[PDB]
Amino acid sequence: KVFGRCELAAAMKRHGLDNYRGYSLGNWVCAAKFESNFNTQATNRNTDGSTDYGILQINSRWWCNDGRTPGSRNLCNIPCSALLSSDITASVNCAKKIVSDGNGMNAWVAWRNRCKGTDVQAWIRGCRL
Ligand SMILES: [Cl-]
Ligand SMILES: [Cl-]
Ligand SMILES: [Cl-]
Ligand SMILES: [Cl-]
Ligand code: NA
Ligand SMILES: [Ru+3]
Ligand SMILES: [Ru+3]
Repeated sequence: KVFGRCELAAAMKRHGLDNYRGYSLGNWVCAAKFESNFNTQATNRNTDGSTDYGILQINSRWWCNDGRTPGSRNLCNIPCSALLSSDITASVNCAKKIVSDGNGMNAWVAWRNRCKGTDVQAWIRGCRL
């Protein structure tokens, strides 16, 4: 599923991401924009052989099981394919664990490079939230 911007903002809010760990909703929408272009089916291979999955590009090295990332963990206790669903529940629940890990949203390199320190409220501007 390719979400609309405001559609994704509303889903993320309903699932408790608004201000989770202090990160306003615009931060999460901005991260999703640059990680996946709002496409739940996005997958991308990393140089280390792991793969990133879903609207927040969650990495099989630590967070989900894809059966093909040697020596990895599955700290969200989910198959990576569950992160590709039209229903964002699994991605949100796993993102909550990731952002609590110590480095906040810096875990998402694209958030640090493209969202951090910008006017992230623009990503929810106009949305009926
Ligand atoms: Cl915001
Ligand atoms: Cl594996
Ligand atoms: Cl699995
Ligand atoms: Cl933080
Ligand atoms: Na894994
Ligand atoms: Ru839902
Ligand atoms: Ru850690």
